[PDB]
Amino acid sequence: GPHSLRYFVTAVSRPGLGEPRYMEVGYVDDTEFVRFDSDAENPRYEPRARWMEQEGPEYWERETQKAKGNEQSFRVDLRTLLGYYNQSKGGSHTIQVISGCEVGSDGRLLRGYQQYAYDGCDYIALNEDLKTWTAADMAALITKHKWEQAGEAERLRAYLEGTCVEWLRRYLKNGNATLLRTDSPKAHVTHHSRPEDKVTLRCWALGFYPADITLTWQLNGEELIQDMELVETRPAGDGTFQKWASVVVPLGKEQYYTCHVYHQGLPEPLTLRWEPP
Amino acid sequence: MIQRTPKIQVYSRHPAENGKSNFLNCYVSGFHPSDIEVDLLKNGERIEKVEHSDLSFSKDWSFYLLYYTEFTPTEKDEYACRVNHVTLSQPKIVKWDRDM
Amino acid sequence: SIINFEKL
Amino acid sequence: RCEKMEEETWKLKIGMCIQAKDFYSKRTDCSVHRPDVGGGLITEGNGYRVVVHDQCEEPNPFIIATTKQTHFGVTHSYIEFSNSNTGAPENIPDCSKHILISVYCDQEASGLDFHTLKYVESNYLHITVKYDTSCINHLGVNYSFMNECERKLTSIYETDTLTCGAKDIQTRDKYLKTCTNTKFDR
Repeated sequence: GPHSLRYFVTAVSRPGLGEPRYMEVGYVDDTEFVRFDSDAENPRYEPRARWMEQEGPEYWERETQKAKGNEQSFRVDLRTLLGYYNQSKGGSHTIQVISGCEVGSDGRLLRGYQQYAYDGCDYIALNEDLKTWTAADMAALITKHKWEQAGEAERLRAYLEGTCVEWLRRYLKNGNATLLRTDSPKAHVTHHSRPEDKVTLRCWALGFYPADITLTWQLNGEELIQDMELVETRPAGDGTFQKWASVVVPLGKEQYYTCHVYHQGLPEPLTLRWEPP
Repeated sequence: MIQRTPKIQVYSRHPAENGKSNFLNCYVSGFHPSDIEVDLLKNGERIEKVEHSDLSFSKDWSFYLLYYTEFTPTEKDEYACRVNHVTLSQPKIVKWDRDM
Repeated sequence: SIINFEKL
Repeated sequence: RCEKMEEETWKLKIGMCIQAKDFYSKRTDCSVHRPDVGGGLITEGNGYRVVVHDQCEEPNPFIIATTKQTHFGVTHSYIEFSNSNTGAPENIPDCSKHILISVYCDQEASGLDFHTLKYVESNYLHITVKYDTSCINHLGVNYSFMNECERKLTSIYETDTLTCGAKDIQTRDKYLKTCTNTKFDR
């Protein structure tokens, strides 16, 4: 299947409290493998995956220098946007950047990622053509005009098609054994008499990796989608995830309903019913 | 600019059987800006030692954190989670349900 | 390897 | 790049996910009316009735044209305000771009403890939401306002995460129902 390498940059200002907090978090697919944090005991690039320990000191020195270099650039950009918008210096503002590339099985570049965000609103973003920009507001037009006369779009396309892909290939082969590792969801169905003259069946799914999972309730071979209370997948804290589906069924009809657990770590989708001990 | 109220979930790492040791988690997500205050409550009182995950954000620019601590659940001990954000008029309290 | 960002 | 028509066709979509508190919201049909009382629209459905106004006093075309609603589980209620062609924001009066949305609860007896929060602040749109926190556990707002050209050139960027009780946004939009011009009953 397809894969991607994305870097999540955070830049939050703190007026009268010191220099802005700077963060760089890399993601091979959905897995965090590197992290840099200015507000830490020691501001250096730290591995987040045990398969990144293979890289030598030469690698962790380059990325650190690049991180500090980036932090200074964003420290300026935080002040620069105060001028574009004509805002006050007393307020704390946030810059967020998502940057990376998605490469398919064929090795072909599928997506070029480069989007900026100021205070949660979209600011500027590299289009699919990898040559033009989409400015989300009046102030971004200033940035856009600067990047046109500087040819930033062309310099950026080079990184996306070249550098970013080369490193994705390297990261993938350096940790493919662990990236493929999957934990099977351990499922069970609980029972509660919460509604009046009715009950509630809650199908659980615990200790699974990755977060990709599908839980459905069925009756007469048909899925209950609107009648299904589904909660967001959450972390258990140990590296795995949890999720459950609730459905309100009439009393005495518990056995007529079945839960289904779909996951890539399962040889066969799980089928569960309510069962009293 | 945009602002988003944090989505809160209070849950345990494992199915709660009275007596066995466990972890207590409080998952805050979908909030902006990043500045958020989260503390865990044992019997209405704040737990002194609460560790939190590192800060991150999703594709909608929304931040998400995980606050966790070690604990041992009983029968009459009620746990909860206290979350305050700039988007909240008054701090949010969410009771812990061992089967939720 | 992340990219060397350009100023706004 | 793209055609002349694409650069001039502007579309507006406002998504809003409302989660019930201390009660179960029931799935139902939705209604929509333009009250002669005040400029805007009122919608009844999914245990809530929602009023949407603008800062215009002079009779101007309301920036929202279509309303849709759906329901998932027993807590989530989603509403989608749409407009297939608003035209360029340059040609739209500023007052019509300041939106005030009030969310009241019909199903459960309200405690009348409101909270006003400004969710969106941009050059194109202003979204302020006032809602009763006695019957509402959480409220999220998604906002999208751009032309067909820019939408086509930034489709790789996915900013919508308001699943609102469904597995994904696609499933949410599948069960959407267009609100009609008729009274309510419950």
